[PDB]
Amino acid sequence: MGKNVVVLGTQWGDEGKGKVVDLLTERAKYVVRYQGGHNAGHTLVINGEKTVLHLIPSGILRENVISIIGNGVVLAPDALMKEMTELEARGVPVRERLLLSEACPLILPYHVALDNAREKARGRGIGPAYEDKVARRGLRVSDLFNKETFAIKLKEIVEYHNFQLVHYYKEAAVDYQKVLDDVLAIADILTAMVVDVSELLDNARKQGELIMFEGAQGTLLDIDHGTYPYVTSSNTTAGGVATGSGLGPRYVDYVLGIVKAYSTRVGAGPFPTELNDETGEFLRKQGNEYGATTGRSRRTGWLDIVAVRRAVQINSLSGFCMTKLDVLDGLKEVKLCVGYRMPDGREVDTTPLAAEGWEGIEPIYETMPGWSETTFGVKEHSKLPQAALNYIQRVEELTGVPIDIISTGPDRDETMILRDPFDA
Amino acid sequence: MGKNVVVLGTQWGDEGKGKVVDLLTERAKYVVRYQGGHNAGHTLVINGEKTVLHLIPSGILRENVISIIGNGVVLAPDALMKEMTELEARGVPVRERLLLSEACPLILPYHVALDNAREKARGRGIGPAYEDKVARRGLRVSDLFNKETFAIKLKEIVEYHNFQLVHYYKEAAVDYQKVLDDVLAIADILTAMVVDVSELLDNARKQGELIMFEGAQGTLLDIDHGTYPYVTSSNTTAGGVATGSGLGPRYVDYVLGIVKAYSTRVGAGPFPTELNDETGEFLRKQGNEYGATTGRSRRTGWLDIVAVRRAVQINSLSGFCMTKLDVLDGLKEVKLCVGYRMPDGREVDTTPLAAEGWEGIEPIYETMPGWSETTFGVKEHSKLPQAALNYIQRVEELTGVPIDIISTGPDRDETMILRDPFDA
Repeated sequence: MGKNVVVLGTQWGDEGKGKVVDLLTERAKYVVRYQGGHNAGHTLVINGEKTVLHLIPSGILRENVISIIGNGVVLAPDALMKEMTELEARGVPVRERLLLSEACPLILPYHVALDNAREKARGRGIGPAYEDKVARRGLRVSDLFNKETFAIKLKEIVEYHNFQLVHYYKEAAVDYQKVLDDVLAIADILTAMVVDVSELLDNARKQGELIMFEGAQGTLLDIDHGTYPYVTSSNTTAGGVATGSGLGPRYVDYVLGIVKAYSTRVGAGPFPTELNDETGEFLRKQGNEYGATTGRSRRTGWLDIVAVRRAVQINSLSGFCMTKLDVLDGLKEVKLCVGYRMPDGREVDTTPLAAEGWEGIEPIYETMPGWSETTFGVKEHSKLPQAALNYIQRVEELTGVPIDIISTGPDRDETMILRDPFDA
Repeated sequence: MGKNVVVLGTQWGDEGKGKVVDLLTERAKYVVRYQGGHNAGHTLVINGEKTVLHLIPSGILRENVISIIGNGVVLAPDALMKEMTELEARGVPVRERLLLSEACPLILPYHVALDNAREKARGRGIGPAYEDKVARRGLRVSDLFNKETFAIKLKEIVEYHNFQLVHYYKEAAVDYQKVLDDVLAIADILTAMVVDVSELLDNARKQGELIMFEGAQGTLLDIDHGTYPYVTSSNTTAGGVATGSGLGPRYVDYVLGIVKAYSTRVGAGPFPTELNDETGEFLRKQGNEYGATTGRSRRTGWLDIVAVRRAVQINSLSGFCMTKLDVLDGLKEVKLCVGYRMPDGREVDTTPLAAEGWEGIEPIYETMPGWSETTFGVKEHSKLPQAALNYIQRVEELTGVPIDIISTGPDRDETMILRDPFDA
């Protein structure tokens, strides 16, 4: 009997998780998303054909695998329908393969309105949906099973948020009836996918099946443990799997940290190893880190072992998959940040508390030879350049965590699984 | 090397957890609260002397034990200071023994204002504090380390909530300066208690020390998995331990479910085994279930094995501690609810989805002999009445989970630890 595997990003997002979940599902019976919303941006490339997923889990392209959107995921019905319809217009029989938790909150248009108004005052609507959830004033998939009381609950919530939208934000009121109409048009599609996820997952273990759990975003964006206030609206660590799916918490068997070979952040927040130079532009170009829209070009920098150590700790990582190793190809030297020099001159090897702050940190690096022979194109471990093998080894040494999977390109086949994480 | 132990309520609260955490700490090095606020109501009786704790963890009366308020706990500074000062006026050197996470949100008076206004429209301020947390608009202990920027952040948040309080709720504006003044008077006391909790807990495992985690409230009040919408503002299951403390999620070693020998709920929500008869009043009297204020007299009912099975599943319980067994003393017969008869006549042994609803359930009982010889006064397992031993056995059989600890009164010594949960 093997181990459930939780796959999550160890850094500040964009670690290249989608590819890894898809490659590893081939084995699994269930793939379960357990937190966040429709902003995963998880990219699969199979025989050169690209798929992008934001909401639907990254096992959806695999036969005989059941994908589940667990309760920890906030669900925009319009977004789910769009992804469903587009996968379906391709070969992918989504409705055969996809189940939903009744406990998923609904993201509706007033959440998008609130989110935008808030941002102006300085995957849309995710935060406001989580907020309504905490207040127990929101809606869930479970509310769709009685359309009459759904309408009554919806009217109350729309009225509530319209007060703020109109009087505080000076924005247009959201039209209750339009919101209702659009939900009613698709309600039966969503309710047909509902199952008792807790019971399914319990039974799965007893049946000898293993579960893959898919996280989005990145460990150091975790609402509690990340770089506060530059964090997201939910927990992103492996500790969310139980509460976000109904899995019993003793059954978090193996935690696979996806660690990109270099660092990125999108938007503001502390970033000790940030490179605002030609090396940084090289990483951005070679790693295709420009994003999709204004202001979402990723900041780039060297791999930060101090920060990664924090992710090892809060996730209890079992092993790593290192991604995008090929991006470093050709660099004369590569660097690992192994310590932080604080403004007072102290040298530390642990991330600072928000109490102290990240301001003014100087990274302390180990510099190592790069490789001119490529890792791109490599599918046999013994054919990796020795300097790349050494880089990998050094990260293992510094973290105490093995690199069990190495990725050298975007395709499912540009990968070496040294130890399959499902093993007993 | 033994097992970290998570102690939590398996039902709808008031399971009698405080006593169990205190009895079991005697062994532990750390005791960690990981969710909720200052409404735990955890009651300790040691050599006949009562202590009530709402916020401070239930290990605080034990020497050589370090108590920690982890990040998942929302913290009202006034409440912490009051509990501290009162324990300290007794023998208890709180400040020697108590650490705080910098990531604890602060509950401030505007949260109390919002909470009350909301309730009118139909442990104060807990929900609104969790809501501000999700929005990343709130304050944390970490914000107290710069008093100048604390003031700026506080002004913004007070202004924001005052708009709603004044214009929507028609209540008085909260006085920013008074809120500030009261926080500044005690800030240094709180910041002095801050430690890197994640690092401490990681090191503790490696050091060979074990950790006790204390939950509040009850499993079926869990925001996701409980009886929605009759649930609390946070997760209450064992799956919150990792995110609420920084413990690595693979290190949830043993989960001890506190299960009261009969059922209670406070306030509204589904309750299949509810007894609105003389048996119910007997349980209320003998179990001291009247609460402390208007509207908090507990509804009482028989032990509900269908519901407890749900708690076994979502918590992955390792074992039970059965509490308040003595309350049943003298009943001619006792009952266990082993199934639910739905309004359509189907008989099921799993809790219904919110999608289906709990309306109209008829409990299906096993009826068993009670005991006239008391369990009260019993401290040797072989001296329990056989009918009580049989009741215990039957709950084990129905749930598949052993009853490892039996409690027969409120005192620390009115207990039989059959298997200590810390064992490897």
